[PDB]
Amino acid sequence: EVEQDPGPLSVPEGAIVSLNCTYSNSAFQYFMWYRQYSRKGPELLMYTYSSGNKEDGRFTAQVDKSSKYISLFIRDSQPSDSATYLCAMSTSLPNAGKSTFGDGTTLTVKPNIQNPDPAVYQLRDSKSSDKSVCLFTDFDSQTNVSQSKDSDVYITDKCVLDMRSMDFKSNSAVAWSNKSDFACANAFNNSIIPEDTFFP
Amino acid sequence: IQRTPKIQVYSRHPAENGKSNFLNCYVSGFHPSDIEVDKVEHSDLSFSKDWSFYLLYYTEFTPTEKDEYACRVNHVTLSQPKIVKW
Amino acid sequence: PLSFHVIWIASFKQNLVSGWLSDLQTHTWDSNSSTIVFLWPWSRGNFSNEEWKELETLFRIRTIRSFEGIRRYAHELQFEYPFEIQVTGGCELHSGKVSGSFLQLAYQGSDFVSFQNNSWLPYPVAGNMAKHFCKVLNQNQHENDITHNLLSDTCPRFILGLLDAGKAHLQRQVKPEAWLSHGPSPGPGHLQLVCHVSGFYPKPVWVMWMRGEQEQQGTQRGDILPSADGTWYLRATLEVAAGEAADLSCRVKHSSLEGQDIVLYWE
Amino acid sequence: GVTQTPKFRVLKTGQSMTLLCAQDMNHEYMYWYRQDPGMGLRLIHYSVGEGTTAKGEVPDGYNVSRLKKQNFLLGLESAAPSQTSVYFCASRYFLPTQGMGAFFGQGTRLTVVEDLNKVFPPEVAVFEPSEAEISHTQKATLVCLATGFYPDHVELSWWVNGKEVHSGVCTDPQPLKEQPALNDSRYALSSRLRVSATFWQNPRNHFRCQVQFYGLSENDEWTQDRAKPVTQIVSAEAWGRA
Ligand SMILES: *[C@@H]1O[C@H](CO[C@@H]2O[C@@H](C)[C@@H](O)[C@@H](O)[C@@H]2O)[C@@H](O[C@@H]2O[C@H](CO)[C@@H](O)[C@H](O)[C@H]2NC(C)=O)[C@H](O)[C@H]1NC(C)=O
Ligand SMILES: CCCCCCCC/C=C\CCCCCCCC(=O)O
Repeated sequence: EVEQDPGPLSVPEGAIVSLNCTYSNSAFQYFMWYRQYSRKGPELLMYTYSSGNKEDGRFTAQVDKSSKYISLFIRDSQPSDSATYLCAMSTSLPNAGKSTFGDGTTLTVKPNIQNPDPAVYQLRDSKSSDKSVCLFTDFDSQTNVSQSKDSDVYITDKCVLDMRSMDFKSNSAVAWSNKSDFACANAFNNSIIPEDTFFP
Repeated sequence: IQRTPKIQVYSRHPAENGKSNFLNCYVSGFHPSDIEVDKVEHSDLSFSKDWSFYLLYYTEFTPTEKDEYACRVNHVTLSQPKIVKW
Repeated sequence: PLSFHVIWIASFKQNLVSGWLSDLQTHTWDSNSSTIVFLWPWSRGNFSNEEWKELETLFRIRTIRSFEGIRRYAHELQFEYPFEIQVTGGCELHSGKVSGSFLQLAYQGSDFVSFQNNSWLPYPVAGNMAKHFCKVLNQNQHENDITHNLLSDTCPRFILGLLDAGKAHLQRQVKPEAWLSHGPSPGPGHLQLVCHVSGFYPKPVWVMWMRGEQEQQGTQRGDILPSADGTWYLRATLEVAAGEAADLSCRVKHSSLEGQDIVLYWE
Repeated sequence: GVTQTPKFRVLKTGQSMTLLCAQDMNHEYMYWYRQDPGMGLRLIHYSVGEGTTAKGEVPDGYNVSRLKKQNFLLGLESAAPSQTSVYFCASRYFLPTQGMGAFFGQGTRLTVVEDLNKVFPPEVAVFEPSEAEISHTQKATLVCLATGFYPDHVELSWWVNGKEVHSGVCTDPQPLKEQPALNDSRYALSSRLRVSATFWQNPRNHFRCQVQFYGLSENDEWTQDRAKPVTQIVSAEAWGRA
């Protein structure tokens, strides 16, 4: 069996991240770390044979056979590192080519917002000017969006977009409802939003 | 350098006339393994710690009083086939 | 001690592969169909069909890579035709316990390279082509990781199984047969007394010429000789003056006698 | 490398299906895994070479076929809701030389439902930048909203002046349940595209939000009033405003 820290992990950009698996079977000798991005397949990230460390760039894979403890370290974590990390292990040959997978750890690396400017905007449907959406955008990474306690009001998680050409990142969340009383001012009331959030 | 086969002929049981027996031939100590030896079966080709090869040859027979078979061997070190009796 | 090895004999272009438990062969490789041949039912031991196929497969590829990967480098290496490469690999047991493992390659009947730790090491004797041969092998380490796994984890698990599997074959006791004879005359007035111990198993044995209790030095032990039934044969000789002879006897000690030794008096 | 077909599929309970994995990498070993959200990979079946196959950790309800070296087929004998999962094919050499590790397909998202009437295509609407945002940040955010679709099988992309775009884009990694109180709840998904305010205020510029939906095949039987919820693209568009 392979027990892996369930997470999830949310770290700030620049942080050292430590990912770990524990196993019970001493026959394990081959140790694989896979990285899996959202809605895509596992990709081999690091592989090590038996006890020891292997350093590849910002990554160090580490295997401690006597403690039955393996670790993936990521230095200077970039937002691009946000993914699921799965560890896998094979026993000594003949091993049937088989490997056992930990259930993965999902890592989110919060990007540093250089110049924050939290605000909540209203957006109107390009077709029927009646439908309406609320956009909370340009807040800091330490800011957290909360789910709506109103089940007729939907609110999405924060998401990071990258205007690559302008060296610019931005957090944002969307809130919407086709309930009539709904208005942008009260959309994110269940969220601890900044005091200086711009409300037009 | 090369090594010359050591040849040892002998029998499985004490040789009594008219009793079924076995005739072994132990060819050892030679190198390289290109070697020929004299319906007979032999053993797979193995080698000792000093890297020299060895083989065993055998045949069921009956040791008579007018017969005395032999072990003929030729090697890349031998200028002439060496014949050993019993 | 107890040692299972797999040997390779390369000739230049035939190729031979066998697997031996000490002096006793237990595995044969079929040239034609690429298949491990069990010579005993318990030739297979702990492993299972699943695994065996997996290993057999691993042996096919690796041998090929090593074989073609020589006339590929035969010229670069000094190696001039004709020549023979010998490889022995395996592990041993010292009284029921894993007493280490080995893997040694030989060029022309003299040591060439050894596998130590996690890589290949030249024998200092074999000179500066041996040192080059390692530089080649050690170039890909993943190759060395696999070699290492087989020597230090596969093989030990295996031999233990085997041992247990054929405990009915080995561990068995076959009582020896003992008789006396003249040898070639060592000179006038003298004799060679010859003690014969044949068909005994296991291999360790004790044979000595005796004057009562007076263990006669000069007793001369011969080669332990094999037969196809796995038993052993052994001659112990003594040169004496003719008169000295009748006083003498032959004592044979073997595990199967359980304390009751064989004693043969010259008269 | 390693390819899987199909990429999405919907099944009525009891129906059958074959998944096909192919690799042109000359690999001896091939594998079928399933992965349930949050969890890792569990091996269903695997094959060590042409013509032979073996059971993994969770083989029940599935069968496999290693027809050539290249192909490894996975078959669902009789679909059950429990088999709703993502399936990954993998291959690797027998005795690799540059270390262990396997290559993976991009996955097959399969959903098993009790009724085909539970399938819906998305509705798509594009929402135009706030005048406030533009005047305050000198930037302009568009938002796309795909709503009321089931199952969770969509692919969303932005198209500006007829070219697909990636910079300035952010789509939700997972969809919301419109009615979390249901198991067969329909889904909602959102996405942002941010561009400079001067690029939005141009009436020559065309912004289109596209959602690829994967639903029923033509072979699936359909007896309901509403249009057959087949695989389709639903788009929404907007032009620049000065
Ligand atoms: C086959 O056997 C090896 C060793 O054989 C066993 O050794 C004893 C544990 C005993 O049970 C004997 O009957 C067997 O012959 C096994 O290696 C050991 O495995 C056990 C559990 O299987 C484990 O606790 C030990 O630590 C292992 N020790 C080793 C590796 O030396 C092994 O399990 C078997 N493996 C195969 C597939 O051959
Ligand atoms: C043909 C008999 C197969 C032997 C069965 C047991 C397998 C494990 C035993 C030890 C194997 C050690 C040999 C190492 C192989 C190295 C390959 C090579 O370089 O030639």
